[PDB]
Amino acid sequence: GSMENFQKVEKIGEGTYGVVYKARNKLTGEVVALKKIRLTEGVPSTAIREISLLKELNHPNIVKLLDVIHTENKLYLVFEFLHQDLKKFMDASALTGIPLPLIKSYLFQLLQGLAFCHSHRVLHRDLKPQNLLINTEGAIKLADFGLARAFGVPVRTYTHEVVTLWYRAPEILLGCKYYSTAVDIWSLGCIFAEMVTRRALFPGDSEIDQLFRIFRTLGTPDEVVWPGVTSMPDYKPSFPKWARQDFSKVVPPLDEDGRSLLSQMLHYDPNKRISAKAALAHPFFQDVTKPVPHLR
Amino acid sequence: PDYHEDIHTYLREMEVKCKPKVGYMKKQPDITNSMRAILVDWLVEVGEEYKLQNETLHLAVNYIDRFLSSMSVLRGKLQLVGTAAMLLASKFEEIYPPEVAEFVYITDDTYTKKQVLRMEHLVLKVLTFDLAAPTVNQFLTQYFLHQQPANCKVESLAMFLGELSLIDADPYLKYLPSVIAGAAFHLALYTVTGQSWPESLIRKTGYTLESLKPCLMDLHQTYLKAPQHAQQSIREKYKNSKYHGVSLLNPPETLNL
Ligand SMILES: Nc1ncnc2c1ncn2[C@@H]1O[C@H](COP(=O)(O)OP(=O)(O)OP(=O)(O)O)[C@@H](O)[C@H]1O
Ligand SMILES: [Mg+2]
Ligand SMILES: [Mg+2]
Repeated sequence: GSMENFQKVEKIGEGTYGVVYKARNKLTGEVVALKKIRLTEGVPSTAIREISLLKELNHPNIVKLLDVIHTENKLYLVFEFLHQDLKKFMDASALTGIPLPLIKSYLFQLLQGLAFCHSHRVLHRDLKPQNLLINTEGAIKLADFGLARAFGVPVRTYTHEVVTLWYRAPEILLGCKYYSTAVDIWSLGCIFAEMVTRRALFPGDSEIDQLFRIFRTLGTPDEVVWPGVTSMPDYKPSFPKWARQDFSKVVPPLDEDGRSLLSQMLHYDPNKRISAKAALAHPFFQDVTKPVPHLR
Repeated sequence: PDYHEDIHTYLREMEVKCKPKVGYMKKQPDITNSMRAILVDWLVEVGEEYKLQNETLHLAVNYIDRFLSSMSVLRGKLQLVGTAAMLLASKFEEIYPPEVAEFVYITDDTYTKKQVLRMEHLVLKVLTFDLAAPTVNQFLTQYFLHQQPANCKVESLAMFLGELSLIDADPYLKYLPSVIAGAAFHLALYTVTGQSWPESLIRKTGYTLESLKPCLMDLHQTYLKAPQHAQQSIREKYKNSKYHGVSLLNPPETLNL
């Protein structure tokens, strides 16, 4: 694989260390995305991780890294092209919303992609609608592994940054020394909610705001709901103690099975929070199909 | 809890694919097991100076052996390969990797920044960016979950023994990480508590003391001879309280195997 064989079509994004282009393989006709990575500290650790981890993760619901074009001062990652991200799609569905069969199809596929990551000891750590890509056939795929990492069993302390604030799990917010796969499930719970309402479940502007928004929705956690919570580094006994509201009021359109699943993804205690693997079998998915998106 | 079985199974597949060639040293015209021992021992010291994870040390060693499985290297450039490997391992594994300038500094300025960086690129090319390799350390931490009850001296001693295995290509290059971890964990358990390889780990790994015996005989010898070995950085490092001073523990004279 080499750059002469690609004809660039248009810019489709700018991430970091480079621009992302839509391109066409002149010989095979294959349409791809080219992520450029500019090369004084050498190859960025984010790209080292993204490339090494993506090469291990071949799955229909994970963006496919096709090739790495590796030259002098330039690094090009060749990905399968996917037409749109979930955020753009939700905005396009502003007024009629997203049909339930599609929401359920996308959630089921996201859980499959995520269970495959976790089974291969990979934490994504930036699940959000902007990083989830959709095609015209009805597939949705995890993308942007620039913040991912290979974890060990059991985990040790990893980077305390991680996850864009709106999708960030309470155990990260409360500074637990150990976080694990459950952080990606929290993000997916936030995304499930968002697909249904088309607004962020917890749109905080700061870490403390984020925590309080979560507390106001799911109740302030005590030692009963989450043993160890009051000893966490960033727990403060002055935290207001909000009552947990009727869970049917969090995402009112959801019926019983959907509420059950959402509540399990948004469990405070990381140990009790549902795994992606276990969620695939939830009754919510009894009638899941895979229709194409209802919009161009 | 979930994924522990899946992950172990996956790592067992990957350690086979990520294994260096057992006979590569005999195909290196200019470098020896002795030179590689010197290099690994230095990397231990580097890890100490920068307070790097043991996992980072193990990954760097895996990168070096794989690199040297397909690339001939003169003795004057072996340290350049090792420095680049350690830089890559750090970028992969560390929350806060040392800056490149820091890596240039510990090579006593034998090499330039441009050299270190060009070698980083070469190593990524040779390894085809395949950096998420299983290590003795990764199997050890899984095995540690089967202690009854957990014992910090056991854990530290097992890490110490796994680390000693990194130094000597003969014989350890022929054993898979999961098997070295197995021998190391049993030997540690036996040294500290007199217990052995638990049946719960037979169920998990399929290894018995019979299947671990060859590596364990080797490891027992390395343990006994460790005070006399030309390379001493691991023993020195494991005197620290951080590792419960386990290098001060007496090896048993017999294993009963
Ligand atoms: N395979 C692809 N097909 C189509 N579009 C893509 C593809 N990969 C990336 N893009 C577009 O480029 C954007 C940025 O790329 P990506 O998220 O992979 O890296 P990033 O540096 O994290 O980006 P950002 O900094 O914007 O979050 C994506 O959100 C998406 O819109
Ligand atoms: Mg992104
Ligand atoms: Mg030789």
